[PDB]
Amino acid sequence: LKDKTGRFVVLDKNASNYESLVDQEMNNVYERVMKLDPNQVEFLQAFHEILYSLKPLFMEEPKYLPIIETLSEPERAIQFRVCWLDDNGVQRKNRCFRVQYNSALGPYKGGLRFHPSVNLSIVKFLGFEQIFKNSLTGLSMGGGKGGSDFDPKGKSDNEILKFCQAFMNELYRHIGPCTDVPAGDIGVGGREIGYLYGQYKKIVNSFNGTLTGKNVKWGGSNLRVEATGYGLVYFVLEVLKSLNIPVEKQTAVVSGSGNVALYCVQKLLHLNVKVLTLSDSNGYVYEPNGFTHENLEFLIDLKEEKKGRIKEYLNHSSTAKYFPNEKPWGVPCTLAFPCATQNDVDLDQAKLLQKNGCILVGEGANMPSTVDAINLFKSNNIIYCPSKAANAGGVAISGLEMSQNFQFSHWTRETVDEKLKEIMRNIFIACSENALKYTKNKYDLQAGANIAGFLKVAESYIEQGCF
Amino acid sequence: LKDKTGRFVVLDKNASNYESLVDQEMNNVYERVMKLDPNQVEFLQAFHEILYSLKPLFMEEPKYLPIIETLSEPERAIQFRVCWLDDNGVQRKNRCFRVQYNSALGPYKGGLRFHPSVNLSIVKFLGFEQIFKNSLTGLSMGGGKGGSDFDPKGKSDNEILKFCQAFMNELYRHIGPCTDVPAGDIGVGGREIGYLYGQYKKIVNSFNGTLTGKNVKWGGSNLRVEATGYGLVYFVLEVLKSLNIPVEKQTAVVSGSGNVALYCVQKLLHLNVKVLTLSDSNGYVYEPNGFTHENLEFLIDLKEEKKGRIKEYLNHSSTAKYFPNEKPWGVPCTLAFPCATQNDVDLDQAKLLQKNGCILVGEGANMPSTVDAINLFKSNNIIYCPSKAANAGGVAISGLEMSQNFQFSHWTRETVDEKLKEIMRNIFIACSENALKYTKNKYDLQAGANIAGFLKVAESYIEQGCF
Amino acid sequence: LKDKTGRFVVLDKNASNYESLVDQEMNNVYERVMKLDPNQVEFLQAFHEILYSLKPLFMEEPKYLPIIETLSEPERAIQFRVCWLDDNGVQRKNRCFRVQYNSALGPYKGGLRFHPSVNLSIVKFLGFEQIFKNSLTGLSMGGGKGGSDFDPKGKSDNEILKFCQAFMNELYRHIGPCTDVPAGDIGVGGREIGYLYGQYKKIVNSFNGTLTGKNVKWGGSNLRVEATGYGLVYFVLEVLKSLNIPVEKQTAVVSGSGNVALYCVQKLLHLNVKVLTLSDSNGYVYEPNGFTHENLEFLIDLKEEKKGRIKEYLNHSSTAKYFPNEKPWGVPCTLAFPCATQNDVDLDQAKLLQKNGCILVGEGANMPSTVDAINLFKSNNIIYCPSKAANAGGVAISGLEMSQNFQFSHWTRETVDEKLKEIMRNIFIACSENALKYTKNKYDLQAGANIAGFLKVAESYIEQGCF
Amino acid sequence: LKDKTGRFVVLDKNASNYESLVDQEMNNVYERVMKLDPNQVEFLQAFHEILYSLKPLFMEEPKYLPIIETLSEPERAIQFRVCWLDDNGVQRKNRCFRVQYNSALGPYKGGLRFHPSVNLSIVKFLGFEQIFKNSLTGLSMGGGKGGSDFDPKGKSDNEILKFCQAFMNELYRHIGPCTDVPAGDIGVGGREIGYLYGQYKKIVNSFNGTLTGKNVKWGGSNLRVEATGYGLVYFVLEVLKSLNIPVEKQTAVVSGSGNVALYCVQKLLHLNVKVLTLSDSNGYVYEPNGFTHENLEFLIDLKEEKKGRIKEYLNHSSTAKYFPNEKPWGVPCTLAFPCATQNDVDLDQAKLLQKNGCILVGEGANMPSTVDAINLFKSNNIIYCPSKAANAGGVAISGLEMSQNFQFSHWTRETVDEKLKEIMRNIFIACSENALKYTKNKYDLQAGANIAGFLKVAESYIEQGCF
Repeated sequence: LKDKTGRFVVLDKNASNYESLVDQEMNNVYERVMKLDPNQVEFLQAFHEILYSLKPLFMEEPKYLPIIETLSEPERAIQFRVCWLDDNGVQRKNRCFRVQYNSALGPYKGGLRFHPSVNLSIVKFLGFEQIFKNSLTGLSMGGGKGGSDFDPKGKSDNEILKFCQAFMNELYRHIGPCTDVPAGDIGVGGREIGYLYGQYKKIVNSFNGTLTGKNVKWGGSNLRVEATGYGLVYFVLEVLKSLNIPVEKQTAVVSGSGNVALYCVQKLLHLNVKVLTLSDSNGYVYEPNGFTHENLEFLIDLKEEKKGRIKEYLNHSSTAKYFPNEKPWGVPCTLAFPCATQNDVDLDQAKLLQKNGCILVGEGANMPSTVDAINLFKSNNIIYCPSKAANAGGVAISGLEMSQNFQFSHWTRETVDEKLKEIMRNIFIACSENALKYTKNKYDLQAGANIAGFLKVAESYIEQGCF
Repeated sequence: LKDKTGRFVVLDKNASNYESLVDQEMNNVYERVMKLDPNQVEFLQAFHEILYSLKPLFMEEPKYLPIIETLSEPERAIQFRVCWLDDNGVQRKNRCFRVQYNSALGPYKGGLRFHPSVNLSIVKFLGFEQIFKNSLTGLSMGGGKGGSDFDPKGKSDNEILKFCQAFMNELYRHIGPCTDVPAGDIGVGGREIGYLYGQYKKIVNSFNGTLTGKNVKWGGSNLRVEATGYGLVYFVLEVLKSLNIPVEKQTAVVSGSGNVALYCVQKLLHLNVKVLTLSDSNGYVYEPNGFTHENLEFLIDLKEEKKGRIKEYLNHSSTAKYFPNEKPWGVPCTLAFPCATQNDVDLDQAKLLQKNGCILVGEGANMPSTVDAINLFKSNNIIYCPSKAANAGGVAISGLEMSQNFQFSHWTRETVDEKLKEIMRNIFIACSENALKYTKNKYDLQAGANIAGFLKVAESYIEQGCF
Repeated sequence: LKDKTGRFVVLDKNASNYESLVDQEMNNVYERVMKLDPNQVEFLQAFHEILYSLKPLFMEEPKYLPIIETLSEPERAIQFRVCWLDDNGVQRKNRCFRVQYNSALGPYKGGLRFHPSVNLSIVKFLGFEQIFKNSLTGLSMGGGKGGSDFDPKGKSDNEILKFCQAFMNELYRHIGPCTDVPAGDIGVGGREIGYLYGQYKKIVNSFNGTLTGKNVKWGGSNLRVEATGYGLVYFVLEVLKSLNIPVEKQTAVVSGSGNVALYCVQKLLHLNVKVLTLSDSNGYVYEPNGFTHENLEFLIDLKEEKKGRIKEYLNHSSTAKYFPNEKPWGVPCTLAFPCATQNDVDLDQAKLLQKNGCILVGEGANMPSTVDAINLFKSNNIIYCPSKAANAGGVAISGLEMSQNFQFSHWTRETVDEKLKEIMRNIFIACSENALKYTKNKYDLQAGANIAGFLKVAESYIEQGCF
Repeated sequence: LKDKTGRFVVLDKNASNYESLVDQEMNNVYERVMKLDPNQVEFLQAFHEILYSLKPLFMEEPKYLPIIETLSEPERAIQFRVCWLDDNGVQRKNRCFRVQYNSALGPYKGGLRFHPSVNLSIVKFLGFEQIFKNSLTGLSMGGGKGGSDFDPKGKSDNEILKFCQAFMNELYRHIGPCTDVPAGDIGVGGREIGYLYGQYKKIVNSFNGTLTGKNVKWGGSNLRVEATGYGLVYFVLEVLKSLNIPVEKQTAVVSGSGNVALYCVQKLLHLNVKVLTLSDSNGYVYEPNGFTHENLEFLIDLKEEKKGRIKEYLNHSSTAKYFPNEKPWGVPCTLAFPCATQNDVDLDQAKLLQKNGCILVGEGANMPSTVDAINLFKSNNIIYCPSKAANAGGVAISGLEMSQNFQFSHWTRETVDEKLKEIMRNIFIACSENALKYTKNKYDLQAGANIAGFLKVAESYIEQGCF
């Protein structure tokens, strides 16, 4: 009837109709959550997603049923008003958030998002998954998220600043080095974090690592930009190594042109992998013979350094070719690296990839593969690497940024990279064993990432008592 | 094109189309507001409701359109999880809130409510109105509302303590003497305020007036239980005077058994007003000749004090009579005091009292009359007393308590009442003046209230700057 | 050799040479003071000035020489940079200050001044005098002055907001309800105090009386605009009484248009005193017969309220007359109220009023009379009312506001005035008593003021210990 | 007459009757201490113990006489009431402590003890010796201690929790990462510290190393459990190595069955030492041919993992034999490791050990050897290892836990162990030289531990001034 603590009700695993008890309870867990937040579509969907993914574990430790239902409720969610003067003198208003989700494993860690479509649900959605992503890095980090429906597009620097100072004029009172360390995300890059940190240090009068993603000149870490892109390739190399699949005999197709796709390709080239593409929301580019370090240098320190359109890539490669309004998925590969947007890969695209020889998918972006696409991948014996695990390197460097701020140190690029490789190996190791242990599959990384990331946060929550 | 401040956009009170723009831009303000909170039903209603009632004020001053739109958004809105052990030792969870709405006229003020029904929409609706209501008192009280979806019914006294301490372990960091002074409400009674004040003092190690509604032995104030009902009568007694209508010559049908009703009657009788009824969820009693001090006394000091039922009254008043599940609104009168529930009075009822000489409705509860009845009444020239005013006495004493804790003092029952009678008289003057000035009705108290409650707030906001 | 405390060195009031030592050691105290701040011209002047005026007090008590020397040094003096964006988007800079001078009788009290002329010397001079001036009020107010070399003239309302918020982002950490209560002054008006109070409340998240001079809707106090002028008359009206000179039988020439003058007149007329003049930078108007309530009214509610010029008065008083760039000091009188600028009255002017029956000078502004004129007046037995006293009403209401915010209360216009009239009467008693006791003049109010302002401070300091 | 600082009186070492001056002064030091706390038996005894132990040093640096008398007085001792609800709803009460003894070398470090017999004296007793133990680790740690007369035995988990949350509900305000870092002890194991940390993080809203002994999942260190047991063997290996006594030719007898005895034996086996026993408060177990890694695995992960009685050991070893109601001391050995309770080894037991060949005693527990037993050991040329030094490894890992929390790192088990070996070597080196230098004995570790541990704390106290 109850676990060792007595605070939690067991679901008698030796009853005659156990599985039905679990299923029906999982269902009541979802029904109550749904009722708490009926119209938070993005949130309810991510919860339902993890919830049922964990079923193998619930069958095992039913005590984790009451727990996940509770952890799905932010320890603290703060919504605040923020007013700022536009460059015309007109006073403006934006809705802001900062969901301090979980604090069992360490200070709340989660980025900030300034985007017209930001809202409670979506912030709660990124925050809930941020928990398990942070848990997987092995480091000491909780889970948070926040942002504003403030649209940076079309704004002067002076406006991004005033809004950044206004935002922190409220946010600071809820964050700190050992409380909640926000980071960047869509809308918040180095510039924003520079103004956010500036305002913070100005009000609180302290120079610390309350924000990650900072400039190497005042607290930042090396590899701050290559982290995600590298972690991704490291995670896939780790999967490839365990199956004994020669990495230098693989062909990769990558989408996106951000810092994730850019450095994924850079690490891919270093490992001697042939990269055939990169892409823009307008179209994708193709290099017949594969990409080059030089080519990647054009794309990088120009169509991100100047912010052009991947089309300009043609002014550098007479051998390249652009495809207006298309994704790279029709290009045969063994490795697919979705580093663009949400729902980048759909059903038909997973079919092309499937019939073209694709053997593994590395999620570079946030849930790039559609729900039907994942199913197609898993059903066709194609290794699926979960965002939570494969692109966790971006969060790892974050923790390493704090570690360097706490130690009042600044490690070399090589030291940080070595740690990023061992962290990514630890993540693959945790996802394999939990997957094998709970689904007997072993390469069902989606179940493994969720189980490992949840088990650590839950045991800890129980250990820390009622709160 | 802009106001003196050049921060808001003025509509141009001297353009041909003008009156249409005040109608469209208002429609526009409710648009964005609605798209922001698509499903906060109760919230959008109290907003739209105040929005349109204020058209008389926008007509003169259109600068107030951009403002109400900004003030509709809580300056801060904290949602938090709370876990407590129940009596069986099982760990429980509950969602909690504290919407700090506006702090222009003073610290955030507002009670907490623990009802299974509570949620953000409800809290915001109750919270938004708190602003203006607290504005009409004339004291320095900002607006705010709090609470949890926690249900006391069924809980032991020990459980309500465990929950209150758990509640405060999170809420203490967001409230304070000059920051947020929560109060009691539905679910939070003198006990719950005592248990919360207990945890607050234990953690923060400070004895002060962070909460109003405390026992008189440690911060409480005399007239705490009668302030609302008292002021309701004091407000009407003030409305009648300006009309030269002898208060001691009217008949009053009144609904309730809470403090609002139980003392509305106690003051009505003290002025020689004959009260024929008193209500309860199951029914309403009746006194042909009228209630006696001793009659009202048995009731008060016994049904509520012993928490029985209004029926039992028939064990004292062999003269009285019960009327199984019925609303007193039938019995004819001159002064009707709705003090039971929201929409206590519907339309048909508004028709009964209408055809029986009911000359003044004096709300004693939270929005007692339906959107219809208010129109019916207002359509037949029946004095309609706006909740924000008539029952403001509850908040009136709330700040008098603050004043007394702040002065490390404790006033006589007499002093408090004199200051109370005085406030309500000013509440009458503002509503009246304003009504006359903006709607030429002078007794369109529903408008006087909004226009006066919102003004002190809006000007102050403008004077305080962009925050 | 030493005082009761054995911490200071006593000169020996019974040594032959003694009177020389009090003259040398004083000369010595100004030496070190001067060598410390070699170029703070204004500062060294207010110090040397107070230093020597206090010789009557040292004569009896030489322990006070070491003390004044120590109190001449601010307990704390914060200087800070402030950067704000101007309307063109250009980033601007300004030096700022907050000299917390003495906290013996209470928290630090003193306005802020934003004038291109502001600097440490000026702030210290204004700040030093604030001490004693705030000492004579009898309230619990320590001394302090603040400000910036920032110039509002030419700035938009938006710019004054951006600067005020920037100002407070630094100043909030150094001020507070019971630490430092800044106020308005030249450059900081009800608007700037509103914009500063806005930022202070936004950052600290506390509604309180950290600043005096707030709007009445959120902390302000009645008689805020008249306190200074009022008390000036109330002080003189008090001086005359002790002399048995009928206030309603004198003629008064007065300079100004600020609140000090505009209401000095309003009270002078209310007591039936005939005021023939009112001044302005460009000139001074004249009423042969005297100003009328309606006359003074047009002026006040129109020239200052509409910020025009005293000339325009001739668009109401066809009886009056303007006197192009001239000081009213000519027109003969019995009571002259200098309330325009420093050194408003020179020597020659002090000769005109001298030969015309001017029997009492009553300073209404910051040091209005020249070192000469004071001597001239004092040399011809003309009652000289020390700025520190006559215009202390401004500070008087400053602390009444604090009292009111502290008591979460708001007094009537009547109450405040009665307490005001009362303070000024005590201010008269202290100065008088002291004057008589130390200089046998009883009407050497200039000395009475210093000796009484400094004493409450110095004794308190000694009683408080070595800090 | 006085040291270099002048704040301390010397005891002229060149006087004719110096030794008598010192003895008599040491005596006055004890007489005044005794009088301050007449009935704190445990405290007075530990003080007297160190005091006279240090005499060699006092003869040397008499300046340390006034100092030890002062350091014997807690910089701060806080006693607090703690109320909590038992599982029956009945409110309960317990007396709690937290003696923040010394802060010269770093943040107060000392465990918490929940035991029916806890009281000021005993807490002060553990705190006073904790100082010198911490000083010896070489790390930066002060000395503290605390606990409650709260009896954990017979309590539900839910009760240990409520009491743990109640305890911290007061304690938190006095502790912090850089102020006071409590740890575990009798009554407080991992479970308690888990609930103590949980409550702390909940109230203060910070994730830091305010408590050591945490779970490796949220801040803990590897070796957290093996530390004391290992440090002990390392310290003895270090002593053995310096005498050139082959460690793999020794025979050890161990008492206790806790984490100290368990891992002492584990390290002993690794070093190839023959272990013959372990024990329970009921009786001791004996392995004829010595213990095995496997055997130790039964005892360990079972009679500590399940918490049985060392008697059950027989269900695993057909070769073992239990001895009801006896201690291991009658078993011949060269090495004796008292890891049980206070006063474990008595006079007769030290005689058996003595006549049986014992050459060294390693104090695993707190003062296990009786006072007569130590004398017998020292008088018979038997190496006596002081609790303060030999079992200091348990405190060392503690400091390493903080170091890992500050660096936001998590070192491997091998890195922590290496540091534990060097720390234990540094301790032996400090105890040898100070012993040799002050008693010419060299292996009078009891004098050395006390001298070294005191010299560092005292020089520092002087360096830091009067407080």
